[PDB]
Parts: sequence; C-alpha cells; structure tokens
Amino acid sequence: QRPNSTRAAGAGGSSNTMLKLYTDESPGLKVDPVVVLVLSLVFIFSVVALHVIAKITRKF
Amino acid sequence: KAQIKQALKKLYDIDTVKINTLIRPDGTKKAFARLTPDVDALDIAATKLGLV
Amino acid sequence: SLRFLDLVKPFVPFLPEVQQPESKIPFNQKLMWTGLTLLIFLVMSQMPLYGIVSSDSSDPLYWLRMMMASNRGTLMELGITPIISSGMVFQLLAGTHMIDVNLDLKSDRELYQSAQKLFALILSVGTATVYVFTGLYGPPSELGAGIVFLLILQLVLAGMIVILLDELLQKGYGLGSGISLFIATNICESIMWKAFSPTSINTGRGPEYEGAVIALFHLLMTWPNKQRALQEAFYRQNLPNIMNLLATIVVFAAVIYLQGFRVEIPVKSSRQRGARGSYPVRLFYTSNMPIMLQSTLSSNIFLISQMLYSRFSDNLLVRLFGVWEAKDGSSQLSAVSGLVYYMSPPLNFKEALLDPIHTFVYIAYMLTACAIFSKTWIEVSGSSPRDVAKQLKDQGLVMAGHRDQSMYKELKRVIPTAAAFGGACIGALSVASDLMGALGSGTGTLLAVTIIYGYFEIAAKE
Amino acid sequence: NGKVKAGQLWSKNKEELTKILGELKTELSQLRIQKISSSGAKLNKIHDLRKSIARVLTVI
Amino acid sequence: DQIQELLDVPREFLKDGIQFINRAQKPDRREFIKISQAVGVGFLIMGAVGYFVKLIHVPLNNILV
Amino acid sequence: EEIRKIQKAEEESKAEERAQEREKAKKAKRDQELSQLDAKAQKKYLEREREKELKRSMKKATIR
Amino acid sequence: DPQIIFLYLFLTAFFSGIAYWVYKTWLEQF
Ligand SMILES: [Mg+2]
Repeated sequence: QRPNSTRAAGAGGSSNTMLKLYTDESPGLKVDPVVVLVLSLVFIFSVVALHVIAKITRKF
Repeated sequence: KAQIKQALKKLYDIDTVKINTLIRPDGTKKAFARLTPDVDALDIAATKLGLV
Repeated sequence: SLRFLDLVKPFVPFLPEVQQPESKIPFNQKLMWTGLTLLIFLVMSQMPLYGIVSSDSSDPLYWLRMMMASNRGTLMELGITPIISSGMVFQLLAGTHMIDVNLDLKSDRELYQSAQKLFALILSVGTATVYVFTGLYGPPSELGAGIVFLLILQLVLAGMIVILLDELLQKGYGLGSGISLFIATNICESIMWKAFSPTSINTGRGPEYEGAVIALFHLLMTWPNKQRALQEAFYRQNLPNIMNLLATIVVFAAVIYLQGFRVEIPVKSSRQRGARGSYPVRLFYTSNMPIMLQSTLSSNIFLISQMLYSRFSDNLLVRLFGVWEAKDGSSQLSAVSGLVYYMSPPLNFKEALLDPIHTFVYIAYMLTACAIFSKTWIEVSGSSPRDVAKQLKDQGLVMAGHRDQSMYKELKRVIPTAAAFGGACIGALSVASDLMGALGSGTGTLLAVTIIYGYFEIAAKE
Repeated sequence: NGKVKAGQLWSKNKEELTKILGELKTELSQLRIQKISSSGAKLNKIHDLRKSIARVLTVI
Repeated sequence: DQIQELLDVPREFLKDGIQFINRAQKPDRREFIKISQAVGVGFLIMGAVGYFVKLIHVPLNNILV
Repeated sequence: EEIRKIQKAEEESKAEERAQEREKAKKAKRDQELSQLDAKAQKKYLEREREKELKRSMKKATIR
Repeated sequence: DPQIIFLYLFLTAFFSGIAYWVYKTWLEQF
C-alpha cells in the first residue's frame, strides 16, 4: 500500500528511461548553482596551482 | 448468412460452423461467425485480420 | 536494511544542497547550464591528478572506465560509479520495500534523497581510499603518508563537485541528468579522439599517428603503394582503424533502427470527437537503463574481486569466485577463470571463438541479467502498466470501443513484454557490438546513441 | 504500388484489367480492415484505390 | 518434465517477444534518415566540443607535467 | 510615448522585484503547509495540484 | 587472403555505389 517510487507517489524523479536522485529540497546547507560553478573553478585553479608551485620548487 | 459464409471462405479461407446476424441501430449488419473447432480464431485474427 | 525511520537524520544539516529554481528556467538557460556543466566535466576529465609516481600499475576497471565516464590519471577517475551505485541500491530497495521508506511524505522523501547523496559520498571516499592504497599511481610505500591524504582530498572533493553538478542538472537548471550527460560526453570524445588523434607514437616503422582518419590520410599520401597503404590503414592491429570505423557506423545504424521500434496502442481523447492518436511503447522500453544497472553491478563486483585477490588469492573461495592474471605484455590484470571471468565480456570475435562455453555462459548471463534488470526497473520506477493506465486516465485518454479495464489489460499484455524482451535485445546488441569492435566499446556506442536520443526527446519537448 | 493511370490501361486486354481490378479490390478491402485496427496514413490510399478500381471498371 | 519445462519457459518467452516484434511498426525509410541526422548532429557537436577541448588541453598537459 | 516608455520600465523593474518576492512567499507557504499534512493528505494535495495544472493546460490548449 | 578479399569487395561496392549515386545526382544532368 505504499508507493514504489517518488514517480509513483507523484513527486516525479526517476523514470523508465532516466535515473534521477533528486526530487525535493532537504534541510541541508543550501547553496546557489553559481556558487557551485565558482567552487568548481576554484577546484580547477587550485589543482593547477598545486602542479605549478611544485614545478617551480623542482626547478629550484 | 449464406453469402457471408461463402465470402469468408473465399476471402480468408475461413470455415464456419454457424453465423448469427443482427442489424445495428446505426443501420449496418453485424455478423458473429463461429469458426470450426480445429481452427484457432486468435491465430486467424492475428495473421489475417490484424487483430491482437 | 530498514532503520527506525532513518539513520541519516543527524547528518542532514551537514550535507550541502543546491537550491531548487524559484521559477521555471527558460530553455535557453537550460542549454546554457547544460553546456557549462559539459565544459567543467570535460576539464576535470582531462586535467591530470597529483602524486603520480607511475601510470603503469594494474587498473581494476580497465574495461569500464570509458563506459562509466572515468579516465585514468585524472580528476574524473571516480567517474559516476558512486552516483549510480547509491541510486540503484536505494531505488531498488525502496521499490521492493526492503527499507522503511514512505515516499508519500515530503520529509521522508527529503531524508531518502539525503541518504542517497550521503551514500554516494561514502562510496566515493571508500573507492578513493581503495584506489590510493592499491596504488594506481605508484605504491603507497613509495608515495608516503604526506601525499596519500592529499590525493584523497582531491578525489573526495572532485566526487563532491560531480555530485553537486549532477544535482544541478537534475533539479531543473539543466537537461536530463549528469550521469547520462557525462557518459555520452566521455564516449563521444573518446571515439573521435580514436578517429582523429594527431598524436604519434614510435612503432617499428617510426613515428606513426593515432587517429584512424589521420593514418588513412598519411599512409596514402606518403606510400606510392596504395594497396599496401590501404592494407595497413584498414587492418592495423593494436591501433584504431577503418574496420573499427565501419563497425562503429554499422552499429550506430543498427541501434538507431532498433530504437525506432515501438508498438502503437490506439488511444483517443475522451472529451473530443475523433482525435484518434497513439500511445507508443518502445521496444527499448527502459532504453539503456538495464545496461547501466548491469554495468554498475559489474563494476562493483570487479572491484571487490580485484581487491580481494590482492590479499587472499591463496584461498580457494577467492579463486573459485574469480581469478585475475597479469597477462604478458602489460601489467593490467584480466579475468581468466571463475564466476567473474564468466560474467566478464570476451575480448574480441576471434578471442571469443577460442572458448565456446565461456562465451555461451557470458551471453546467457548478459541476456538474463539485462531482462531481469529491465523488468525490475519498470516496477521500481513509475512505469508499470498500472502506472501507465493511471497516467492515461489522468490525461483523459481512452481506447475506442473498450473500457479502462481493457486498456489496462492491453497494457499488461504489452508493457512487461516490452520491458523484458527489450532488455534481452539490448543485451544481445551489446554483445554483438562488443564482438564486432567499434573504436570505443560497441556498448559505449549503443549508450551514446540511446542517451543522444533521450536528450533529443527532452529537447524536442522544449 | 498506388495509383493506376488510365493511359496505361487502354493497351491491356480486358483480362489484364480485371486482374489489376482484383488486386486493387483486395488492396482497398484490406486497407479498410487494416486501417480500423492500425494508424495508417494510408487511410488516404483508400481514395486512390477506389479511383483506380473505378478507372479499371470504366476501361473494361 | 524437468527437461522440457526448462526449454518451454524460454520458448514461451521467445513466442511473446516474436509476437511483439511482429506487431511493432518498423521505422520507414523517411523516419530513419531524419532520426539518424538528429543523433548524428548531437553526437558530432558533443564529440567535437570534447575533441577540441582535449586537443587544446594535452599540449598544456605535457607542458605542465 | 517616450515618457510612457520611461515609466513603463520603472514599473517593470518594480513589478519584477515584487513578483520575485511573491514567488518566494508562495514557495515558502507551499513547503510550510505541505510539510505537516498526513500521508494521504499530502498525496491528495499533490494529486489536486497536478489535476489543476493539467486542467489549466487543457483550457489553454482548447483555445480555438 | 580473407581480409584482402573482404577489402576488395568493400572497395568495389563502396566506390561503385558512390560513383553511381554521384552519377545519378549530378552527372546524369550532363
Ligand atoms: Mg435475427
């Protein structure tokens, strides 16, 4: 007597052709998508800098 | 009924044991043709009539 | 197993989450966000890792990284295995009622979603620890305790970024899902890199190019013997070639043709005279979903097999369950005997011809597991004939000359058969494609085609 | 198959025409039977089949 | 009984599947071309973005490392 | 016409800001009332939302 | 050689089909 999925319950989500995890908003640390993009760019820059700095040290 | 039986035999190689008929309120005739027991109406409909 | 109601409850405030869009995002912005996520995913997939002492150790997921959107030695080494693993596990458990979940409650749905994301995080961290301790980039003894934690940090935060990007795509800012998007991206990029790579390696002749089309150009343009040039370009072993190009093209055409299949249930609007239409039931009713589920299950099984073999290969249970050997000419381990070997795919057509029993067992496993996965998936998701009848009734669609119960009977006739036999057919197509050997995996080409079709169907709507 | 031009019917003997007619009749008759249970835009080919039958009968 | 039931169950499965295949309408030669065009253009644009980006990345990759 | 164009853009900016505020308030109200309903109450509420949305979409589609 | 035979058959079919198609499209006009 309970729904098998969120789609069965009427909350959307995963379908027969696509698997989806996210259907609602949880009381977690809410963040903005622009902030997510900025954090990804920060990740890229930081990992690049990790190579560059040690490259300079190995040159020294 | 005789014409319906002969037409079914000629058009689909269908042999019937009896045919009942009525005239619908829309003016067209509806025929229930019972096939012989050795022939399966499901296969006949699937292969010749396009019914599933 | 079921908790009281859930165990994640204390963890919920600690988990970051992207905000749902306060308004309907226009399709232009949907495309914009999808393309941006594309670019960041590509950058992370190509940007190499740290601490790499050497990139020649055995990789337990050699044949599955390109299939699951992972590249060795880069930030995308994690791929999306934690994503699909946590997904599949939670969705199957909730749909078969192993866990005490009540998806009618929005709070319960939030807890369920948080548990899915959280479990994905644990899966990422665990497989990262397994990777670093098995030393895919040099053994930990040569690495040192100061750099292994650094590596763990990069892998964890990369998986975290991937989780947030997938959540961003799924919650309406983009199109489809990050899983399918990244899988298709990786497959397409790898395939036309194999087709058009300008890099060159020193073979017995000298510097020769990687891309098949570039080799086709260069061999004809530098060899007066056109027949010899074509003989090399078409059948050169250990390098991509025009025979693989033909395999890719033909498998692309075949999968598109088979995807075009669907049974047309004649339906009608109940509030308007005439207006006859059709509800389509695709032969690939679950599309690539059974293949993805099987691939995730096989990746987990392969990882556990390889990681058990490194510590307990002496025991008889581990070798009966699966045997890995480092075949000559490479340090990469491969399955030789055991259940994992039988569930692993054959290398090629000629190699498959060398073991009829193993190929038969693998083919049976593929067909059966894919059919079972599709049949369970349609009932886990809202796509059973009951749900389809409910949706049709909600839309106000009926069959002319029939009652809603006859509609449901026809849906019971079609939908389960569609799911099971389409899973079997997609398994057979996967087997044939991998046998025939495209540039990338033939199953990879199948996945790319199906995901492109799905995104096209999404795009079509808007 | 499809439309039958009247130009290509005047050279055939009555028998040839009656044969064509037969095929057309069957095709047309079947077209209906098939249409009812199937989404066939060819539910317009019935006009062409009926006109072809009329043409063959006229020539005969 | 245990030897032909083992064949009959997949035999019935094959019957059902072949019935579905027979009943399903096959894409005509006009649907095929346009669907192939759409899938091809999507594959081309995605693979092209990836190829261009990895091609501009790899020289920087080897320069960095 | 020029003066009307100026005040038009003024009004669009103000209306856009207040419409964003009202949309946020609507979402907050939906979350606040939907959170504390029963299981069947939540199910019925979601079904009513879907049915009303479909009804309005069909009313828009039926326009000649 | 089976591979040489396959290559020759593919080349014949492929190039003859392209030639015929290009003929019927453009060269048929001349
Ligand atoms: Mg009477």
